[PDB]
Amino acid sequence: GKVIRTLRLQKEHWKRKHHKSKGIVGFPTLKNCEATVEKIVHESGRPAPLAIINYKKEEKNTKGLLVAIEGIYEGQKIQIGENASLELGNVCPIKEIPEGSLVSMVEKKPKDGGKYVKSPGCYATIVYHNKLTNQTTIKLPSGERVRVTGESRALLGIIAGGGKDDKPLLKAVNAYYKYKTKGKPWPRVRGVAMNPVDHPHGGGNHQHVGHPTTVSRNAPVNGRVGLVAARRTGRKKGSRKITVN
Amino acid sequence: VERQVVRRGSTFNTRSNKRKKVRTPGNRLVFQDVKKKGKGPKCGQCGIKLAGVKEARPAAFSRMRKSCRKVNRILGGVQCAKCVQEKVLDAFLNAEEKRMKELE
Amino acid sequence: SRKTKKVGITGKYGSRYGSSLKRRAMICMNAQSKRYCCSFCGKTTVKREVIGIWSCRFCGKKVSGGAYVPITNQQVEYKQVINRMKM
Amino acid sequence: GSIKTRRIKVQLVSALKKNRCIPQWKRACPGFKQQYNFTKRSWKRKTLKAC
Amino acid sequence: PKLNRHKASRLDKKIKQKKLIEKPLGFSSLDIIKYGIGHEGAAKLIEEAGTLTFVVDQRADKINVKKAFEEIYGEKVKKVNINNTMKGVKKAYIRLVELGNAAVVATKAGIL
RNA sequence: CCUCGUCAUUUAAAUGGUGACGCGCAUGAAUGGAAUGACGAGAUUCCCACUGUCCCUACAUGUAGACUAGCGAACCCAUUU
RNA sequence: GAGGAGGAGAAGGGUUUCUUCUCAUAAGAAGAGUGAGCCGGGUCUAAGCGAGUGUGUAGAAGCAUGAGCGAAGGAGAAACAGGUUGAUAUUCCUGUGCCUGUGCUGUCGUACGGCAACGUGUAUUAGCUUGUCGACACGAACAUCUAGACAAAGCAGAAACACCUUUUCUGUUCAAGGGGAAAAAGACCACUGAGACGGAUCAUCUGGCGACGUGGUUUUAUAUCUGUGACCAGGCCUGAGCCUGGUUUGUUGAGGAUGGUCGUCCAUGAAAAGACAACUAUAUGGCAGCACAGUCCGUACCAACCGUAUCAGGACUCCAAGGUGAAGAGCCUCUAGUGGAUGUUUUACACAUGUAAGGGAAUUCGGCAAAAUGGAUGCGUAACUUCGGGAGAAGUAUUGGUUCAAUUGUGAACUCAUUGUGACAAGGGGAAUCUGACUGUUUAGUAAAAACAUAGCUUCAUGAAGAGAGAUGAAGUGAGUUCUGCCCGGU
RNA sequence: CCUUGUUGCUGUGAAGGCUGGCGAAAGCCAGCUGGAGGCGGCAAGCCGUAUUGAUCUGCAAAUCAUUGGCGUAAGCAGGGUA
Ligand SMILES: [K+]
Ligand SMILES: [K+]
Ligand SMILES: [K+]
Ligand SMILES: [K+]
Ligand SMILES: [K+]
Ligand SMILES: [K+]
Ligand SMILES: [K+]
Ligand SMILES: [K+]
Ligand SMILES: [K+]
Ligand SMILES: [K+]
Ligand SMILES: [K+]
Ligand SMILES: [K+]
Ligand SMILES: [K+]
Ligand SMILES: [K+]
Ligand SMILES: [K+]
Ligand SMILES: [K+]
Ligand SMILES: [K+]
Ligand SMILES: [K+]
Ligand SMILES: [K+]
Ligand SMILES: [K+]
Ligand SMILES: [K+]
Ligand SMILES: [K+]
Ligand SMILES: [K+]
Ligand SMILES: [K+]
Ligand SMILES: [K+]
Ligand SMILES: [K+]
Ligand SMILES: [K+]
Ligand SMILES: [K+]
Ligand SMILES: [K+]
Ligand SMILES: [K+]
Ligand SMILES: [K+]
Ligand SMILES: [K+]
Ligand SMILES: [K+]
Ligand SMILES: [K+]
Ligand SMILES: [K+]
Ligand SMILES: [K+]
Ligand SMILES: [K+]
Ligand SMILES: [K+]
Ligand SMILES: [K+]
Ligand SMILES: [K+]
Ligand SMILES: [K+]
Ligand SMILES: [K+]
Ligand SMILES: [K+]
Ligand SMILES: [K+]
Ligand SMILES: [Mg+2]
Ligand SMILES: [Mg+2]
Ligand SMILES: [Mg+2]
Ligand SMILES: [Mg+2]
Ligand SMILES: [Mg+2]
Ligand SMILES: [Mg+2]
Ligand SMILES: [Mg+2]
Ligand SMILES: [Mg+2]
Ligand SMILES: [Mg+2]
Ligand SMILES: [Mg+2]
Ligand SMILES: [Mg+2]
Ligand SMILES: [Mg+2]
Ligand SMILES: [Mg+2]
Ligand SMILES: [Mg+2]
Ligand SMILES: [Mg+2]
Ligand SMILES: [Mg+2]
Ligand SMILES: [Mg+2]
Ligand SMILES: [Mg+2]
Ligand SMILES: [Mg+2]
Ligand SMILES: [Mg+2]
Ligand SMILES: [Mg+2]
Ligand SMILES: [Mg+2]
Ligand SMILES: [Mg+2]
Ligand SMILES: [Mg+2]
Ligand SMILES: [Mg+2]
Ligand SMILES: [Mg+2]
Ligand SMILES: [Mg+2]
Ligand SMILES: [Mg+2]
Ligand SMILES: [Mg+2]
Ligand SMILES: [Mg+2]
Ligand SMILES: [Mg+2]
Ligand SMILES: [Zn+2]
Ligand SMILES: [Zn+2]
Repeated sequence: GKVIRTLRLQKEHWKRKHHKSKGIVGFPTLKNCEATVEKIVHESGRPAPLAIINYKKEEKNTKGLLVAIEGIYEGQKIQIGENASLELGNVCPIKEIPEGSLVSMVEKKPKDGGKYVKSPGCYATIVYHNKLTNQTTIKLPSGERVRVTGESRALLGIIAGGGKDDKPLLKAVNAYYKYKTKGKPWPRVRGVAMNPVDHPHGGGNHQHVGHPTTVSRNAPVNGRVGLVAARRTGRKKGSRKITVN
Repeated sequence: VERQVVRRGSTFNTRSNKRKKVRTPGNRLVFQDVKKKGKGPKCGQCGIKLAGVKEARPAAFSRMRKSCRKVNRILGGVQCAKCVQEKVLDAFLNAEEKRMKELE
Repeated sequence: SRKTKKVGITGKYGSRYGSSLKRRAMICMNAQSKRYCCSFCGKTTVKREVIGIWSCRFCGKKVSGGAYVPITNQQVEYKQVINRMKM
Repeated sequence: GSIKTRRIKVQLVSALKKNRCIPQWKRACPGFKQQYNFTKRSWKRKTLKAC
Repeated sequence: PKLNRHKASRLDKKIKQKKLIEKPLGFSSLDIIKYGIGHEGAAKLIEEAGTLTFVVDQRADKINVKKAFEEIYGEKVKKVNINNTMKGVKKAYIRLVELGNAAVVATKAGIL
């Protein structure tokens, strides 16, 4: 047969375009700074708003981008790095923040610029500090617990734009605007409605799959469709998670 | 009623192709071209349009007298009277706190 | 105002889309269109520019917020925790 | 149409000078055996491909 | 950089070298002018508007034509207009600083 | 499948339609099952209005067609029919 | 019949355009014709392409970086009237101008005013830095201006006259550049000190972070004047020149322009070249006259384009009068443009159409085709339903001309030989069942659907990112309501 | 994907607002204002249901007539680019 939809959309001419982008998002590199928030802006592909910051490096003014936490305003002064106060919207070394606190834009290793929590409405929880090893345990929004060194930086607050998934998209055109900038195929034609030249689920005198939909992790790429390496299937209840800090 | 032709350029009704109808001394009704409108300066702090300055397109603005492009104050065009009053006060009041923190 | 018994702001849609879905949309649609109170000047002149960004029509201040309301439930609580940390 | 490039114009100018019959004096010359100029064209029957 | 140059107005491109011997007089007044045109079309222009019409070499430009006329014929020039015709000929029209002199120059030169 | 299943209603008359019944050759639950609203150039049955669809055809108009001037082809063809 | 069979541009064509001659004619031959500092190209940058260099390959492809390139409809210094040819004209000629630079001669300059909002003064180069202009979605209502269209009066010329008529028609012009209001809509400054209350919009709204009031400051059109006279109409003569007019008011009004408001979005709606202000230094700088300069390429014509053609097909745009009517609908007219295979009254069978006694689907697989209904105003409106709808449900009545009242609600009278949305335009309606929720999409050329899509629902995999779990990908079912039992033996 | 062009006439009357009445309250009933919608009837346009009409040595190697579907928008279109 021919090449399936899933492979074609991974070729280079289909990658997302950057022409409307504001810049690369991430923290400054300097040990200490005082910054001012210049503007709060929407960026074409992203639902969380961005804040433009201004800080001096040598004598010269320089500009950066952060993801906005909820409760900043244009004109606010913010303090970055060691010796910053625990005030909403400051950036601090993680070892300085008390247990049970909520944080965003956490660095996985020092000076990486911030990864981890970046989507609207999300946060992470500080669950443990180890005074020997200088590690800290953070609980991520998937439920995963990960350990990071005390020298990493983090932003104090919750990411702006929460609640967005409460309102249903009642019409086809509303879905159109949401997926127009994403990589997923919309509208999505079902594999059982294709001919066998186009998809492993195609063909036959009734619309059916005909073979089990759970497939191996090591299966060849042009036929790896369906539920890939599923441990279980169906709507029944699972089992207890195992937890360590 | 007499009807018009496009004398020059394209028929395609873009922003650069505005026209108006005019009556000539020879008693003809003809199309004649129109230049675009101009926006003048807005304040750098608040977005308000500055008083005392003209609105024109960049080339035409540069050919006017300097008096059309400024007011005679600390920031010429640039900022409005309220924003300069705030700036003058702020710089004064900050220096006095530093004076006190130096003396005490 | 209020010429309808149940349907409220969703009357624009006629008999299309499901009943249950419309009454979820309604909560958000009523919240989006209201004016709210400014923290800086006290007036009730704050409205939404775009998702996450709220703005005052008198004094011009812009502030980060939720998608359909200026302050979300998580924020109203967490703001208090910070005030205690400062003690 | 009215807008042309320099390269297109020279092609038209050359295509217009070549489009002529055999001059009437040549037919009288002892050694000359042509009847009609087979390179003559009509705008109704052929394209130049000047584009 | 190499490009097909299909939209260009000048068909030459290359910069020219020096040579061990150089051609005697160069592009010069007597290469520039070919002949003046005298017919019922041209006659009106001499009689009404004080302008002569001439055929000129393909390599010529407005500045060169102005000089060449003042060298060969001697009257002073106000304006030069140029026209590439469908017959492959470049025509120049020259208006003189004083009218009336157009009929003097035309008759001496045997154009008219 | 047997099958134009049996009983009721619609017609003068029902291999049709609707309502009931059910050991259902071989119905059935996201290979999705069941009951409605609004909307289909979607499939099907009936009633009112309306009529050359029909009983059963008649007359009239325009344009071609027949005959005439100018212009002027093709398919096909073992051919004695 | 002004959403033209009218007048023009682009893409495409390439002399098809103008004059003369000849039939050879959608045919030839011989000549002639396209003039720019101000119109467009040559400039800037979009999405993107890429020489060389590095890495790779037997040579290539590919991948990293990147000089140069990339829009005749995006950004982009400066021109308009009137004349003239057989054929060109914001390009030629006359008149009045403007932009960017250069040089001569005169003539002045090295600062002030207002409590303030800000003003007076045509002002040099250069540089940091901070900001502005270039520089921007859709939809709705309301103002103001300009084209356009009407109606009265005046004059000049036309049409019509068996009768009647101050009936009817055509005209009444003012460019770029220069000078310039009142008005309307917003900002702001000084005094003043307001509420269970005042102000204000068609609508929202607005005030001690300063209301109403009284005086000012500033931004944004247009009318009007000048543009030194051109141009038009008419009369008298004429192989040419003279003479007379071009005057007043009201109503309406964009399918063009502009202004400040309001709404929508899990959608927030380009860059760069080139400019300008403030701050800091530095100063022979401003204005008037006169003079000089501004290269190169395109410029005719199309009813002539693509379909083997002089082909009922296809093909990007601009301007647009009067009546009827809600209406650039249909029907009728003004401006401007238009047409040929010949004669014969011409049977039958056709193809486009009209009408029909009595009966009314008996016709046929099947009411297929046709008929019937039709606009506006009022009365009156069921089951069911997600409470929005169903709904124009169904069912009924009215409608012309004239002469009055009354002022938007409409009433009343008189009149006609079949009656009045008179032509043109203009829904048939109800009761049920199967099926897909809805608008949307599809087999260019035998299938438009119950098929595909869709919102919603459920499952799966991952902490890797220029992306970071309200995330990113893979499958299945098909809106909403109500349910979704049992089986891990085989694969 | 980048830069552009193209909405005329009418019906229904959501959210928000103002008056008057009723109520001890909460909030109910009238009339007016406002103008939402992949909402209705049409125009320019885009399409292709029926007559199994005309044509089938065609006007045409897919056209024509009447009749239909949508037409304030998951609508239609030129150029540049992949
Ligand atoms: K997508
Ligand atoms: K299929
Ligand atoms: K299958
Ligand atoms: K299935
Ligand atoms: K099976
Ligand atoms: K000023
Ligand atoms: K061309
Ligand atoms: K041709
Ligand atoms: K039976
Ligand atoms: K029966
Ligand atoms: K079964
Ligand atoms: K089954
Ligand atoms: K099941
Ligand atoms: K249908
Ligand atoms: K007949
Ligand atoms: K005949
Ligand atoms: K007519
Ligand atoms: K633009
Ligand atoms: K001149
Ligand atoms: K009159
Ligand atoms: K228009
Ligand atoms: K021309
Ligand atoms: K009309
Ligand atoms: K009317
Ligand atoms: K019209
Ligand atoms: K009309
Ligand atoms: K029947
Ligand atoms: K039958
Ligand atoms: K049939
Ligand atoms: K109920
Ligand atoms: K019904
Ligand atoms: K009626
Ligand atoms: K009719
Ligand atoms: K459907
Ligand atoms: K529709
Ligand atoms: K269909
Ligand atoms: K499944
Ligand atoms: K789905
Ligand atoms: K269900
Ligand atoms: K099993
Ligand atoms: K198993
Ligand atoms: K409406
Ligand atoms: K047929
Ligand atoms: K014909
Ligand atoms: Mg296969
Ligand atoms: Mg199925
Ligand atoms: Mg030229
Ligand atoms: Mg039957
Ligand atoms: Mg049954
Ligand atoms: Mg089944
Ligand atoms: Mg018309
Ligand atoms: Mg027409
Ligand atoms: Mg000719
Ligand atoms: Mg120009
Ligand atoms: Mg370029
Ligand atoms: Mg342009
Ligand atoms: Mg011409
Ligand atoms: Mg001008
Ligand atoms: Mg021309
Ligand atoms: Mg009958
Ligand atoms: Mg009868
Ligand atoms: Mg029978
Ligand atoms: Mg029918
Ligand atoms: Mg049923
Ligand atoms: Mg549909
Ligand atoms: Mg087909
Ligand atoms: Mg079909
Ligand atoms: Mg389906
Ligand atoms: Mg469901
Ligand atoms: Mg339930
Ligand atoms: Mg509109
Ligand atoms: Mg609609
Ligand atoms: Mg039509
Ligand atoms: Mg189609
Ligand atoms: Mg059929
Ligand atoms: Zn300001
Ligand atoms: Zn405020």
